[PDB]
Amino acid sequence: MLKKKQLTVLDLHPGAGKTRRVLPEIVREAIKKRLRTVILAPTRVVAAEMEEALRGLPVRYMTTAVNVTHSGTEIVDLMCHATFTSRLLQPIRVPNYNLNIMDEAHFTDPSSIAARGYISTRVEMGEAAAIFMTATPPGTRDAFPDSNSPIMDTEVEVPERAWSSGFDWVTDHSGKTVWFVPSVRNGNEIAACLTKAGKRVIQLSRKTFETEFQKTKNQEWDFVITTDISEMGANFKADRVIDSRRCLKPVILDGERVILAGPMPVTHASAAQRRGRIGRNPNKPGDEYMYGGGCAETDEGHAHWLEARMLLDNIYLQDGLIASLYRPEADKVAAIEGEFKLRTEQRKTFVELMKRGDLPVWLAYQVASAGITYTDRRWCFDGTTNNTIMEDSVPAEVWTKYGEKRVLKPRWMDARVCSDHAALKSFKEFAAGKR
Ligand SMILES: CC(=O)c1cccc(NC(=O)N2CCOCC2)c1
Repeated sequence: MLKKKQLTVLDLHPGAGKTRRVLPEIVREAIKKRLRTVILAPTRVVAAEMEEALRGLPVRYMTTAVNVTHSGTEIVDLMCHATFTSRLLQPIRVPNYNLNIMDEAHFTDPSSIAARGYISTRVEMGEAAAIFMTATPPGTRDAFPDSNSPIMDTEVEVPERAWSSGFDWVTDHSGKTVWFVPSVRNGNEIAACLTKAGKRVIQLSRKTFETEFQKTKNQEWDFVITTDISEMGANFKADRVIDSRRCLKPVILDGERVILAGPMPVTHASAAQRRGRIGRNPNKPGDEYMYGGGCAETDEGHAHWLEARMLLDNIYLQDGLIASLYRPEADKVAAIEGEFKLRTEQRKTFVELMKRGDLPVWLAYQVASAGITYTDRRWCFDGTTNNTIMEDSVPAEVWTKYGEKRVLKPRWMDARVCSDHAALKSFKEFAAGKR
């Protein structure tokens, strides 16, 4: 695998040992061959699991998720997918790694897609080797891959709202269930219904994942209600997955606004990763996968691939050259390589709106490309009446940095800034000048 100009897809089935058995063998061989190596974890939770798998090997943990005193002599670096892309975008030297290892390489967040595009372009240039570790590479069509033990697959109507009757099988179960929902708001309603029925529920989403995931180890629970973030190498001691088989799709309308379309079917890759949370113990056959819909290739036209192009257009590669998306995922967007390349000061603004502003890539791009500076929040208030953000069926209001109460009416509307109470709270703080 370790030869320059090689990209290997390590596509062993979920639970086959890619992280705990194969990765340490790859790292030992890379160190023997003096390959400057990066290992990319999708989440801080996976970063910590990797430290355990790699313990004693000379690896530099570029993450506060691990508390280890480093020698200063490591040639292997470990960081999150997002950290890799972030450092490429910033005016910081990222080593030209000889070997690029991406764990949970199916991750479809924009920074992960961009990282794959940059890495696969360096490999195509003859500059580097790469290993993408995933059971479900891009365009996989198999929702039911092999497992460590047999899975009971059942197509069944799955509730997406509170229920009073007609789903006894949900609550009649005595084991532990991981339940994939399409949104935080949908999980909140199901979680409340289960809580009312006497169940112990933990909810996981991107913003809460590290903190709340620890509760799955520290407390007894009956259900984990999770969004798609638990597709990325989250492991549970569970005997059932309930899968809505639904997700939200960010869609850019008319180059002008982003909506969260759906819920709509998941991809085959997502369905396989959701299912792959169970059947992992060869000694515990008959784990259950209850699924409530079909699969479809809903990554086609999904904003994350256009956002990945916005990131890659703003990463230096060589002179004016621009990294391509990884070939198998390159048709998911209609985009011209370089169309989103920003001049130096607008690029800095773009980066800060993502890094400090915590804005979605698309929205950060609209603001930066309009020639607005990072601290200028006038655009949060001067949109059309139809861009009014609503909070409990009334227009959201904030005090501006000038001390004026105004309706939140952003010039560019991206549904991700108000997808749930926590998102809208964060965006209100942004509009107010509080970060
Ligand atoms: C984003 C982030 O957390 C980050 C970013 C850059 C560097 C590091 N830390 C290191 O380079 N390590 C670990 C600490 O002490 C020895 C060297 C962490």
